[PDB]
Amino acid sequence: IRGWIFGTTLDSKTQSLLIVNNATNVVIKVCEFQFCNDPFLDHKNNKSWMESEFRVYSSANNCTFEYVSQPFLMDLEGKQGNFKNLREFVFKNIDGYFKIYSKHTPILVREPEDLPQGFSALEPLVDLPIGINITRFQTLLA
Amino acid sequence: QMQLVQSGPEVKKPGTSVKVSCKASGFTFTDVSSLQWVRQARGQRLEWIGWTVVGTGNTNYAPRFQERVTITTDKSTSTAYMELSSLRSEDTAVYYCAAPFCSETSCSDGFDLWGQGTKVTVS
Amino acid sequence: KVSGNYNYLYRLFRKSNLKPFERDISTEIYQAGNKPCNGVAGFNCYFPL
Amino acid sequence: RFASVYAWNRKRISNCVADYSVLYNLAPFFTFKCYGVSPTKLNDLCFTN
Amino acid sequence: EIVLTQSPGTLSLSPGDRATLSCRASQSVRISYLAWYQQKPGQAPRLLISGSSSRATGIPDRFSASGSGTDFTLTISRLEPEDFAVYYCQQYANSPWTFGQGTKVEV
Ligand SMILES: *[C@@H]1O[C@H](CO)[C@@H](O[C@@H]2O[C@H](CO)[C@@H](O)[C@H](O)[C@H]2NC(C)=O)[C@H](O)[C@H]1NC(C)=O
Ligand SMILES: *[C@@H]1O[C@H](CO)[C@@H](O)[C@H](O)[C@H]1NC(C)=O
Ligand SMILES: *[C@@H]1O[C@H](CO)[C@@H](O)[C@H](O)[C@H]1NC(C)=O
Repeated sequence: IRGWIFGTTLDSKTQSLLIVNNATNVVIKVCEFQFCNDPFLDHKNNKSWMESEFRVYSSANNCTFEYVSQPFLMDLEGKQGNFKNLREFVFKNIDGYFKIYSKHTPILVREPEDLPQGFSALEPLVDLPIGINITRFQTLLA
Repeated sequence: QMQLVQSGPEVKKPGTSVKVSCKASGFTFTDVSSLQWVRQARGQRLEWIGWTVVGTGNTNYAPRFQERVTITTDKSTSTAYMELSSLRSEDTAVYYCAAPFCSETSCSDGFDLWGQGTKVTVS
Repeated sequence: KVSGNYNYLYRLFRKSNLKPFERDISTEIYQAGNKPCNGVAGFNCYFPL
Repeated sequence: RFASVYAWNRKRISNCVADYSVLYNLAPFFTFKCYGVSPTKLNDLCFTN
Repeated sequence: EIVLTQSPGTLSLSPGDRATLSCRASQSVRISYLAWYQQKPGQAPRLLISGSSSRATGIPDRFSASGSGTDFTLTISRLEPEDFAVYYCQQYANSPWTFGQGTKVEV
């Protein structure tokens, strides 16, 4: 899973959003840019990571907010087996504000489904003044 | 009831100006209602003149009446005016304004309200 | 201006009221009747600005 | 120039010292009234954003 | 500029039967932007059928509209003596609107 990109009506003429984390970064950014139907990011060379066609922004009309924040805890390389990392998010949309709460847990040694038991609490992460309703946002998978 | 009323017949000399207006009783034009104007002669067919949108204010005119007739709408009294100049002998006919009822949400795709028209003659 | 400034716009028709702080513009064609307006405008199909 | 009504722009103010003395003394302010605060008590408060 | 032609020019059928009239255009046509009107002598015309399925206030079930292509038709199940009037076809979709020419129905 990659990061936050979402716009309203798919017409290249609407003030979309970009909470983008490509390599080691996050830049919060609110501006008008074109979104394709399926702008893909990484599908290249069977199973090796390359930023191919990653760009999803072409034309600017009005940029409002830009800010810097570090990316969420990610690791290197990908393979099948040894399910260890457990990343939990809760997304909420209230009164023109997008709120994300996040939590990360290591050494979750539980292979066959069965979300582990126990108790953990999610600290708040960021608050965004998006200004739109959401039945439509997306964080694409590589 | 909710209905549209029209003015009375009149006789006007040629080469002059004519004003026509039709009223609405118990009925408001809000922002979506539109209306058209038609003319009927004696023993003839019906010819369409123009229709305007109350909200946007866009107006449409027949090509042969591009300068002859001017159509305007009024929100305060929710009505429609026409101004014409230099009327001829063929203008002696009955004028009607037709609109569909519409209340800020949606409305029928046909003109069901109608007036009784003004009989305008030139002598 | 004497000639009239026409670069300020505001919406006229909308199906539903907007909740507080909703901003993202949209310029589609608002239909009035039950007939589905598509693309260009006409009878019961009006530009909303 | 200000943006149109249907496309209002919201700007974020942060990391600064807010002086409302410059704002209050402008002559043509024919509408200035507040709800959760009072106009004369904005010079000794701190806001999150 | 689209021209609407109605047929037949006149209709002479006894009351108590089914009647049929047609109107055709030249340019492209749309199913629900064509309407049929009737005009009593001395009275302003009133809406009868539009959209081939919609009806005005108090329209009896006898009225029916048929056709999907350029040619459209009006069918009347059961005629009554004062139904005799002139019928007009009106179009919306195309360039500045034009009416028909009128068809007189009689005994
Ligand atoms: C979700 O929110 C958007 C943004 O407010 C809504 O977009 C508005 O929709 C109305 C009707 O479609 C338009 O006339 C407005 O112009 C749009 N807003 C702006 C600022 O232009 C959208 O309709 C909402 N969706 C739902 C299902 O409620
Ligand atoms: C993150 O964004 C910055 C801003 O342009 C850019 O310089 C940097 O290369 C980006 N990170 C990656 C891994 O591309
Ligand atoms: C990797 O992708 C590039 C272009 O996307 C292609 O030229 C190259 O042949 C690919 N290599 C493999 C091993 O698939």
